[PDB]
Amino acid sequence: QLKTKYNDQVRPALMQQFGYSSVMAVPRIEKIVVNEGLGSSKEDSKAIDKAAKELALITLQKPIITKAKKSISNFKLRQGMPVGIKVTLRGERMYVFLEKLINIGLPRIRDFRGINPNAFDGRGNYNLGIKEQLIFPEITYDMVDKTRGMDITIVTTAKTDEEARALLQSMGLPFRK
Amino acid sequence: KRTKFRKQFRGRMTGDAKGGDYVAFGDYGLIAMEPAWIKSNQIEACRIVMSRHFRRGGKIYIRIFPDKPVTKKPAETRMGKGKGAVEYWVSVVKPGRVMFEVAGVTEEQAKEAFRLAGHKLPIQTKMVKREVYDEA
Amino acid sequence: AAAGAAPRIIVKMESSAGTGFYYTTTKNRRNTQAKLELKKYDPVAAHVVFAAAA
Amino acid sequence: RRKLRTRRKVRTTTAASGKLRLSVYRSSKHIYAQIIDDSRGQTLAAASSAALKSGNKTDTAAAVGKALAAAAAEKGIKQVVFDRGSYKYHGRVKALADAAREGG
RNA sequence: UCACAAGGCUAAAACCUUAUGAAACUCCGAAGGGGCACGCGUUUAGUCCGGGAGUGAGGCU
RNA sequence: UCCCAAAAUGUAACGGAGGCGCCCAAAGGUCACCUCAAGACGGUUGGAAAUCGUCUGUAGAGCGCAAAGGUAGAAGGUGGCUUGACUGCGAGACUGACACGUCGAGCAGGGAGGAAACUCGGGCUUAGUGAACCGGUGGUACCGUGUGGAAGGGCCAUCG
RNA sequence: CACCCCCGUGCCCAUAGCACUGUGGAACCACCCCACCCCAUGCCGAACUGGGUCGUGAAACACAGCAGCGCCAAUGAUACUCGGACCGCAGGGUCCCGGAAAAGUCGGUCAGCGCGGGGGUU
Ligand SMILES: [Mg+2]
Ligand SMILES: [Mg+2]
Ligand SMILES: [Mg+2]
Ligand SMILES: [Mg+2]
Ligand SMILES: [Mg+2]
Ligand SMILES: [Mg+2]
Ligand SMILES: [Mg+2]
Ligand SMILES: [Mg+2]
Ligand SMILES: [Mg+2]
Ligand SMILES: [Mg+2]
Ligand SMILES: [Mg+2]
Ligand SMILES: [Mg+2]
Repeated sequence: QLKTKYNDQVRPALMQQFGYSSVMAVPRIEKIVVNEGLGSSKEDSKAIDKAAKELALITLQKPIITKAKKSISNFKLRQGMPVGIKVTLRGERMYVFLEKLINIGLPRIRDFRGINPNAFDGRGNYNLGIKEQLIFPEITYDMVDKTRGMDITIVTTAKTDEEARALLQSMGLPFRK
Repeated sequence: KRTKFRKQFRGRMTGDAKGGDYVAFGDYGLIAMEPAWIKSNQIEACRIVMSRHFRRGGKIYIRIFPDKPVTKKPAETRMGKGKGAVEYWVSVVKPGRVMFEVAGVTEEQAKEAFRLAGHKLPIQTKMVKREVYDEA
Repeated sequence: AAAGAAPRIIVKMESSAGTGFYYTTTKNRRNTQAKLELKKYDPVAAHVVFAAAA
Repeated sequence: RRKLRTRRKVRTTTAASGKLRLSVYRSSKHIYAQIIDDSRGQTLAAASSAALKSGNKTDTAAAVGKALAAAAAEKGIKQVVFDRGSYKYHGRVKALADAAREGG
């Protein structure tokens, strides 16, 4: 919510650091994107009941069931079946869930000195998915079964990777050293 | 020699040779004169022939290649019931088309290794040297 | 058609009218399992709705 | 993408229907509803809005849709076929419609 | 699209230079061929309706 | 269906490959909306391939099955309502020795989706079929023998 | 269309395309702002869409530069070929006379033609 005005603490934090021509010409962050991709093996009604409750309580948003891209390799695969779950979070609820992260997700991480600062989207965007589920403000072991993990990808209108780097970091992000 | 997988079967026709009538890969090059067919063994022949002559070992460019399935019916049947199983394989070498390029040996080695090569084939032949310069 | 075929059985559509009429087509029987409700014309009037008769 | 516009553009079977194409541009807050014989590469009506609209924004619809249909009835052009482009037909351009659907 | 001659290069597949084969390959593509029109310039046939058929084993360059 | 088939249709072979005798109640009518295969980077199970993300991206995909032609302004992918997989017809043509077979504007009765102009008498198309005869069945009241009735028969439908 | 220029739309279906690039903001476009209901997401105002600005010229769009790529492409010459003739047992080949590509080379090109509208030329 307030992270809005924080974005606006960044707007000339780099418009005065860089030397841009304009204020819209500085990297915004369209959507955060969450992928709960069990799949390959896990074909139970219960783990998608669970992935549903989980996603819909943590980000307060209905989850879309992404299916088998007709990819039926040698192993256990076929055509019309859930091999990945998705919840796109953008703007408002994006800023809210990302704040849920930096506030009540990032410290909660068991063993954590920051995350991977190597050049992500060579176009200058980002991803970062992360294992563990037992590091949360919403995901409780007292409200789940066994352990899962998330996979997240944030999009940043940066031109290059140093500019996304800077963006993400001045926004409230730890880059391990 | 033979190929890997394909269609299976064929037919035949003639009229002059497309490309490549030019001396690439080598300094010296032997060139067909007759609208032949040529077989796996007919060329492996010249492989082993010239490869005798050059010793260790030259540099030998077989510019031709068998891709044609030729058949023969089972011996002794009256025609009908089929087309012949695939007897052997054929490179459909037309004239002016160049079959062999070598270098990494001298002029004498080209003359002779090509002589011995061409004494193994259904064709009169001429050996020569480069200058065909449309594209190296 | 081909007698001992159990799916796509050929059955007719008798009018709810009672005109004295029937259409004729083919349900997969791995589908309906109860009957069929269709809305075809009927020369002896105009627009009946038909029950998939035995 | 473009798709939708060119889709409707061809489902207006260019001239072969006989009638008259009716454009729109409700994607800005300056629109452009037009009238075309499409076969003849000419335009025959023209209800703009950039030379002072009224004051309204999407209420302006029925109004330039009444101005157009007026310039139409004046020209003589008494029959419709409704082009669009990327537009749903529901609200704004739907108003333009209703008040052109009885407005000329 | 299947094939395949050398070489590059990487972890080979791709892809670059060099390179070629195809009835079931086709960026390309004639000569001819066919329909319609005209007859601008020659020549004789055509088409319909009704009677009688025979032929329906073909052969060679 | 594809070469063979000599750039028009056609054409044989105990010549060269392959497929059909169904399927679809939605996979049809309409209305609206969405765009594909892959490769690179980067990412929890994974990690050749799964899911997500971005840059590339005119077809290198998809069409229930065979391939060829076709297709991205959709025929491909998703929903809303739906029974045009409709009777009475048939201008005009493709095709065949015949019998068949194929396409079809438009008219009527009467509908379906659109707000509309519209579109539809089955599916992208070309395989998914059997002439007569004898008989079953649902209508129909044309024939029924001195007469009026009924058997039986005809006509439309249809089943083997 | 009076001159430029922008908005919608067509004939033309790449000598009209892409990338590299510079111009471009109240004058149109776009982003942007918010959305409880219209209306919509197989989840989300991302998109369809309802409220309206400033703001930004960035992105997208429009214009201009640009021959690196794509596209287009000669003449000459050849292949093949109608029809005249012929040679070789044959695989095949020649002669006369016309038609005559493909690919390559010369090069050529940031299209060209409309209608209506809005908006400016102290
Ligand atoms: Mg070219
Ligand atoms: Mg006979
Ligand atoms: Mg004969
Ligand atoms: Mg012919
Ligand atoms: Mg014959
Ligand atoms: Mg009999
Ligand atoms: Mg009866
Ligand atoms: Mg009776
Ligand atoms: Mg001749
Ligand atoms: Mg000549
Ligand atoms: Mg010429
Ligand atoms: Mg330009």
